Amino acid sequence: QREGINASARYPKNWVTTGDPAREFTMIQSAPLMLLADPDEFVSVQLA
Amino acid sequence: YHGGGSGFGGQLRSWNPPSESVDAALLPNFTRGNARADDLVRNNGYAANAIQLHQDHIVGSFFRLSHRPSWRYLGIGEEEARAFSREVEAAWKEFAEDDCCCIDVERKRTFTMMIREGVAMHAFNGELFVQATWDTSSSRLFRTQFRMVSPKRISNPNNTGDSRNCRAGVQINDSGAALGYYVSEDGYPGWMPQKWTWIPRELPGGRASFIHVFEPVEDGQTRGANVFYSVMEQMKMLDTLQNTQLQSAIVKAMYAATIESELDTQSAMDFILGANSQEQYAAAPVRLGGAKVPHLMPGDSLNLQTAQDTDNGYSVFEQSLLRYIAAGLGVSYEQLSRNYAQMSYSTARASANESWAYFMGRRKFVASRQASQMFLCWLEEAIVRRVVTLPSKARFSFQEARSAWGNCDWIGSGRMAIDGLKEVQEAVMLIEAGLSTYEKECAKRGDDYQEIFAQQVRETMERRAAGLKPPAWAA
Amino acid sequence: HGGGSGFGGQLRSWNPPSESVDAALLPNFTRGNARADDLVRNNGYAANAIQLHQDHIVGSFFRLSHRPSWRYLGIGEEEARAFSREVEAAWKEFAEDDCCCIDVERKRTFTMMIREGVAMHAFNGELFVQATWDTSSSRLFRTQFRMVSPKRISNPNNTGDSRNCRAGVQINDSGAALGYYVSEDGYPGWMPQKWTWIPRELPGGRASFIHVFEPVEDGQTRGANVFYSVMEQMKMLDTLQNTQLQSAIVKAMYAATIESELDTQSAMDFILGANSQEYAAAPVRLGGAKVPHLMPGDSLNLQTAQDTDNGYSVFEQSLLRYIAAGLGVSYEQLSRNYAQMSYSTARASANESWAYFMGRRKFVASRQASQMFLCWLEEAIVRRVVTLPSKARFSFQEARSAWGNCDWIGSGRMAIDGLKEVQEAVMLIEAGLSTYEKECAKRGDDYQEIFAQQVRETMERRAAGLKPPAWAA
Amino acid sequence: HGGGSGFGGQLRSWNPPSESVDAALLPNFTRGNARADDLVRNNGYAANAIQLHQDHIVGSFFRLSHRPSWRYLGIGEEEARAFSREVEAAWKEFAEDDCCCIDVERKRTFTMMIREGVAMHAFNGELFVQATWDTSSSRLFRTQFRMVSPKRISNPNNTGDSRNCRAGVQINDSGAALGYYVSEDGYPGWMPQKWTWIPRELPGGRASFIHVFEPVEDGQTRGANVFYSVMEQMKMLDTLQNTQLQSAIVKAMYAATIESELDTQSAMDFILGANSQEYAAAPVRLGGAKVPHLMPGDSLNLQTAQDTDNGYSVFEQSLLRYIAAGLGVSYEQLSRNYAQMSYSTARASANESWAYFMGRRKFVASRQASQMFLCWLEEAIVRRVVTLPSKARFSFQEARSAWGNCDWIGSGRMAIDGLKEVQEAVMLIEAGLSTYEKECAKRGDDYQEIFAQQVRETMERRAAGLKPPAWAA
Repeated sequence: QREGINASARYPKNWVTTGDPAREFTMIQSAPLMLLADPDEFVSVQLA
Repeated sequence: YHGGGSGFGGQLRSWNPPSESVDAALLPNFTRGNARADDLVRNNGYAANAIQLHQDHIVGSFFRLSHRPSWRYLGIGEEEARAFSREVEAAWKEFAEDDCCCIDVERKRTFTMMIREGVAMHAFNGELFVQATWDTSSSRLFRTQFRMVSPKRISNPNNTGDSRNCRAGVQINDSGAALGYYVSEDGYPGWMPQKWTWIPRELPGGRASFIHVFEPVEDGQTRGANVFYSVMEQMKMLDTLQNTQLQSAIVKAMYAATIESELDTQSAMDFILGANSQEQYAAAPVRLGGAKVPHLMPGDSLNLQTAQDTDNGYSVFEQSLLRYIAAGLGVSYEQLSRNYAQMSYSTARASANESWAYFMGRRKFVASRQASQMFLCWLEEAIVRRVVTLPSKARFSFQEARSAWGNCDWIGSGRMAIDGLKEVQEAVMLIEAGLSTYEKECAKRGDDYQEIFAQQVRETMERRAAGLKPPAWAA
Repeated sequence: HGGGSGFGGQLRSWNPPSESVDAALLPNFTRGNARADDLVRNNGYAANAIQLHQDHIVGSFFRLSHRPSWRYLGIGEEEARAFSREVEAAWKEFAEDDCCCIDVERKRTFTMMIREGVAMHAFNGELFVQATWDTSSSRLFRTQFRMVSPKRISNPNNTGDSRNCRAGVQINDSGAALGYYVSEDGYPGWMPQKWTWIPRELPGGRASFIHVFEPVEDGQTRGANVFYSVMEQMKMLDTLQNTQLQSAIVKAMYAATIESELDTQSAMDFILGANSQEYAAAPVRLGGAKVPHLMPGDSLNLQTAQDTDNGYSVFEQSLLRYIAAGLGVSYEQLSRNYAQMSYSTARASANESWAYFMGRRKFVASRQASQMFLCWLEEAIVRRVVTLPSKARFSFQEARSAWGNCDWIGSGRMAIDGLKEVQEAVMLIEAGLSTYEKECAKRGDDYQEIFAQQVRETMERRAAGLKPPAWAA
Repeated sequence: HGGGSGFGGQLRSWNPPSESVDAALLPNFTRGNARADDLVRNNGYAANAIQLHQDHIVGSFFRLSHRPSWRYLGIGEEEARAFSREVEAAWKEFAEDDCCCIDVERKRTFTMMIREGVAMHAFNGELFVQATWDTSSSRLFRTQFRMVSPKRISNPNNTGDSRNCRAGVQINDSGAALGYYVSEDGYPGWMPQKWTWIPRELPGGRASFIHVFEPVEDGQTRGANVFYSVMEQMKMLDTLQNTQLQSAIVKAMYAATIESELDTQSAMDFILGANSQEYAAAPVRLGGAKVPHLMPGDSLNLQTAQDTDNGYSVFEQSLLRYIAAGLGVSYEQLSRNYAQMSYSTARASANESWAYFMGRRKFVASRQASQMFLCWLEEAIVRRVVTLPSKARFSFQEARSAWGNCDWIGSGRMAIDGLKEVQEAVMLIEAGLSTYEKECAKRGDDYQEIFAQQVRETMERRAAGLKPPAWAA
């Protein structure tokens, strides 16, 4: 939010932690809610 | 130093700007900034005025080519170079401004339109892009057409993040030089997918596929920034100021008088104002007759509010802010604001000449560059089709001498005659003293010397044949 | 940073919905045109601005100059110029024809049509012209033209806009215009507004329909009027001036007040004089100065009113300058407030306005006039009323731009002084850095017929045997 | 005695420390440049200042004049001139290359290089350019220039500063720097930050790196931007204009006040028209005068507000004058203000500004251009594209300064009116005090190609048979 990239498909972030046991952490941030505008268009048939 | 440390008595103790590159400073909100710039240019009158001033002064109505290839560098005879320049200029003059208007794929712009649209896009966007491509249609002699593309289409594909090499859909190598661009298709209406496509900047053969022109400010910059960034808030808030001042003036003027009667509204109206005698809430409308001094009774009064000055310093404050925005935009305040009053001749000359110097610099650094790039791209196809005869004894071919063969300059609208007589006196005395040249003064006037000499000789011979009078150039 | 959030919040809530120019304009395209029409038809300043455009962009006349590329075509200069003279004579005798049948509407001439197009492109953003073949062959040329209002181009059956069909404009994938949809008149608004589809370019090489506008971004199918940047400001200006005038009317109309305890009729009779001997109330005569007497309790007090122009003039000044800046016309031209002005300042303002006007002229009027001229020239050459040189390397349909290459001459720049400018012109021609054609074109004529008429003048003078003019020997 | 304690104390506490400028600047070196960048990016005045700086120091064009010391080198004058013209031809055909190939980024030309460098030196104090030898065979030259912002050069890993490793600058004991620790690009802010050390000088005698700034005293390693004395007042003035605009906004917004015991909806209906009969309370139709009939106990108080500009214009005058003094630029060109000033006063202002600009040009742009020109010249010589004179007494490495002696020409002083200055130059030439190359340089041209072009022009005029120009016999 501070960098103003709140709207994005994917968000990478590599960030270090301070202190003597300093270490790096990697993160991918996403919020996917893929949908379809025509729910009834497709037809699914379970076979038997 | 002391100024940058903490501030006098604290003062700017909270001012800690995050020192970073312009990429980090601009890319995250680049789209928002460009959107605000587009909003300003579409709504605010001042922004449109400044854009039009840029359009009309950077290049103006016309933009003429002049090919001056490095004949000495290429080891070419001067007469052969002159012949080549003449034939290529003939081809360019019959091609670029064609009534076919098929210089663009959009089939609705001219070459001057190309230049001015590009310079405007750079002005209110920071950069300009033109796609120089090859069309398969053989109906035309030349199969090259252009299309300017707004910076909005150049974006990160699938609106993903950005990497070291990829920045808003721009591929840059280790040295940082850009090589390819992901351009998204237009999204009107917004109910169909926005699909990206990757395009290289140059063809494998050296033809520049995608011309990008902008003015970077620091090392590593990838996208140009519109000049309006520093003045966005000032413009927006001054627009709001003029709107609210209009509203306040409207209401304060509109409420003119009032009544303080103890009785009902309609009784007060028809015993203080009149009206009544209706035809068929809204109270009653009073016809505008004359005078009609009313009579009053104790406990009743009529008060005409005096309101106040509608422009109590608003004009001068707006004038100061207009000076501010003019300085920010780099154009003369008088030209921007149509405030051509109380100016001495020297003051007007100074403002005009400094603004014209700025405009000429912008012209040379944007329009000249873009025109040279597109002209050399066109000349590539021209010499591929051999519509122009290259000299036989050339020390170098075209592939190694793209710039040498494509060496050219441009002439837009000439130096506008502020007074005319003084300028023409200075020009003629320069010619007499031999300090200037016919080509130099014609270029400063927006002309060229070769064709003007040809026209003068033509008119000389025509009037000589007519037997009317020789002109002022004989023997 | 400046565009990020705003100092201390400020513009924290403003963020324009970034989309293409078509997405910004098309949704309210019709409403914008209607508002522009209302402003231009009911506002004095808008009418003044459009009149200024009409008089400056093209002026009262428009002369063609057809310069075919003889060198490009491999054509000798002699036959090139002879053919140019022939076609110029034909065009000049045909365009100003008193038949007025250059358009099937038969109410306009060539210059009038050019001015109509300029005006409607100025207050709408674009211009539409259709070229048609009149069935009647009585005229030598059976090609006529029709101006079309931009509102007459719209999506048939009120269908929504698509990828290729935007507001009655069918375009290719590349975005170039392919077809247009037009509707007949809708007056009175009770019968169907049917639709007709017209190809922009007939396959024969002729241009059936021409739509000229200045785009601001790629894919822009319809032009936008310059008014869009000044709509609300000029409407607010009109409202403010009107309400201020009404308020001044009221404040001046109420001047005096009389109060008394007894009957109003008697009070007015005994204070204002009145004509009681004859709600009509009591209108009074206007004779000489009069002084009444009043007992305590009554009082007649005049109202001091209020200054009717307390800064409203300065506010009008600022608003008018803003509107002029938005319109691109000079403030003095728009408002005719030519006060507190010096020679140099007026000259500079007129110069910049003239430069803008010349740019607009070249980009609108010259282009449309050249298009119309080449459309007429196609029919002319087809009907062989004129003949191309036999050595023509390329055919007319191949080199339409080359054959039909032409520029135009409009109204000249009328100087404030004239004396200085014409001294400059003569000094230019004597110094040789300019030429007769250039200066005559600047003033508003053509050196060719100027020289022909000079020959006529000297011939008449020598025939009369009075005095040779200053061009002889 | 003034510096001791002051009158009645006053400055009884103002005892700033006495230390080197490096000691007083380096700890906050980053903060100063950060604030300078903030101002230059989001301040109109700063952008105007930097644009004026670049456009006046350099302008549109920036050309070379190669004047080697043939007298010192013992070379014939004609051979020296031949070498100079050949190297000028090569340099001109190389510099204006359209591909921007002189830059590895391939997006800027030589004039753009100079302007960007001088601008970033202005708002940072210094400029950094490095030269690289690429392996690309597509061009005759393998040397390219790359810019480095002062942010990119700093102490690696933010290591503590030492006696010789100051801000990433490794300096010998004497006080001359020799190494730099540059940092890679900072975007995006997640990849590891890397450092690279570069010597300022290649062992072979070629300037691998160049850092140009003007020091203020001995021991200085980094420049100081021009904003170091003005930035606080600049930002304070920005805050003042913001808050004054807000105050004007709110004062204009609040105009009327309604007082009534009645419920607000009914009060609006009975006083301010309202449309309650048919959130944001209720919209008010803007119409006629609409005189109300407020009952006793009600008030319709119209707020007279307050004047928007109470001395703010004069305050901007004074503060802008102070900023102009701090920036070394004239207030007129700084603020686009040119009122109530005479011709002589304007000329004086332009004179002092131009003198300052010429000094700055010589001491920054000329030095940088000479450095990069000799860096290109050494590559050209080793590439043998140009042949050295046989009679060369000294080698190229020895006479590098002597071989590479050259000066530069930028945009000329476009004075107030033109006519007076050009006639005074002409009479200077008549009197023999000035010289042709001097005045053509001051105008921005070079007498050599001026004479060549005039010879060409008179040859063309002789061929066309119209008139010999003002140079014959």
